[PDB]
Amino acid sequence: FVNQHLCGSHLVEALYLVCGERGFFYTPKT
Amino acid sequence: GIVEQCCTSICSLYQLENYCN
Ligand SMILES: [Zn+2]
Repeated sequence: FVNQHLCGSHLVEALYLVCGERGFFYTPKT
Repeated sequence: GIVEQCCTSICSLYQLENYCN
């Protein structure tokens, strides 16, 4: 897997790819 | 949260998976 800073929409796309059917939560003010 | 770990800093595949349901 890439070793880079993942921000904004790229971070959301990375979670969609990694999590698959599980889905994910994106909560930036955490 | 995710921004601090994966955008400000760099995350491994394992750390990104902590945000899966
Ligand atoms: Zn971009």
